[PDB]
Amino acid sequence: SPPAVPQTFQVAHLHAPTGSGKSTKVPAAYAAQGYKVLVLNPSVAATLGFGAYMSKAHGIDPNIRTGVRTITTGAPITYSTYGKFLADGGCSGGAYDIIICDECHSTDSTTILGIGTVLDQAETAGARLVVLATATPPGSVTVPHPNIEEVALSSTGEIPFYGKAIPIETIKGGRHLIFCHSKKKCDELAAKLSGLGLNAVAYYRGLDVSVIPTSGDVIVVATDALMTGFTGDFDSVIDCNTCVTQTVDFSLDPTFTIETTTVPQDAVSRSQRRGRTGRGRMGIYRFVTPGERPSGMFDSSVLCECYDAGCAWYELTPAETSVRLRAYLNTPGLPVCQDHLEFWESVFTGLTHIDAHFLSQTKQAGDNFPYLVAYQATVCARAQAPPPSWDQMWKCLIRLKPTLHGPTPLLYRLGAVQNEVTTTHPITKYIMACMSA
DNA sequence: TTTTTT
Ligand SMILES: Nc1ncnc2c1ncn2[C@@H]1O[C@H](COP(=O)(O)OP(=O)(O)O)[C@@H](O)[C@H]1O
Ligand code: ALF
Ligand SMILES: [Mg+2]
Repeated sequence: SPPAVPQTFQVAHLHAPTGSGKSTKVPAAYAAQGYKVLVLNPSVAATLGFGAYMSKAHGIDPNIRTGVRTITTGAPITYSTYGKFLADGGCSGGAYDIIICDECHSTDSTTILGIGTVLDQAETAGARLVVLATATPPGSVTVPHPNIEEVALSSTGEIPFYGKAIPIETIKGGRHLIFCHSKKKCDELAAKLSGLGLNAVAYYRGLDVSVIPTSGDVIVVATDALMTGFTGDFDSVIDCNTCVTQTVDFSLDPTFTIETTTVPQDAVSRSQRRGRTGRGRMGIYRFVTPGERPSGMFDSSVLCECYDAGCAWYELTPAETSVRLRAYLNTPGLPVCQDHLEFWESVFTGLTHIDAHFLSQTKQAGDNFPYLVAYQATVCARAQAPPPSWDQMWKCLIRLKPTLHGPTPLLYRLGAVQNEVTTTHPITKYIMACMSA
């Protein structure tokens, strides 16, 4: 039996290995007790996947809510992504008795902001139980899984893979999942395997979950868009053991810089990726490297991304997002980070009167910090000055050069700077004061 | 050079 439901609001932690049944069995047990359950996951493929399965294996077609697709059935169970949950208004888009926060170990801004939202509104919203579920709580390390056998890759094999090689034999038939660190890498591999006579398909953000055949032989080459909560019935998993990290650097040149670099995977990633196999049956995990870095903490850039997301996506004021983030930090058992809430709130509080047209173009482009990018562009346009550079990031200005001249009013560094720079603009000064003190 | 939101 799952974490019992208390009379009044309470927060509980649920730790169980990957494939245990936290996302299906648990909520199914709550529903059977007559409770309305809301399950939040960071992944789109995962959210969508629960639908067909819960129906066939637990006799209940649940509601599915994702940015791209939604399925309303009126059932007592609802599965949604943190993103769609926020976009729907948080704890105001429905009244549930139980809210399960899956993959609560995640350190992506969307999940952070999501969980912070529920921990701040759940009680008042009438929720009596909030469950923080995960197979890899902060501080934990990868341990042996009862359904998974691990076999290291070697220099033997006809398919080059991050230094090592992949024997065709291990993937000739059956169903297998290969994790790559980049999107182009997936397309490269998928193509190569297809040219070898194998049925391979690439998968990542944006692609339809249907590209993954529900049955039959197949080799899915994907990114971390298929790292958690997903069950593709894979006979094995091949891990490149490489991740893409993003950190903020207070370089005072003139302000801060957000750099995205490829680094070796941590413990969270290793267990979750490995966990995509051996789900309800035996499985095999092949890797390139045995080591794994620690987990349980996240960079300050993530906080920055939350405020940016709150402004550009969720119509949240910097102060409002601070109320939600505070709730997250005040909750034990969750990933920790430097308490810079006030610093970031003050920075975004100063970025006023952004150009709507520019924002709607940065969001469409799917940038990491749409708001910051759009604001930098707003300051340039309103200064008759050119952007930091001319790469895709600043395409919203490309059709304006005839009027853009002089130095760029650099507010911060989102990418490479190739034009002349000025650090005397009021906004730049403002941000500097938020840093120095 | 990853994912999630109109
Ligand atoms: N979409 C699915 N298709 C087939 N089997 C599934 C599916 N989803 C879940 N299962 C089965 O139920 C088990 C529990 O899945 P799940 O609740 O998602 O695990 P957890 O949340 O603990 O990672 C899995 O081991 C798997 O065998
Ligand atoms: F939630 Al899991 F494997 F732990 F999908
Ligand atoms: Mg799960």
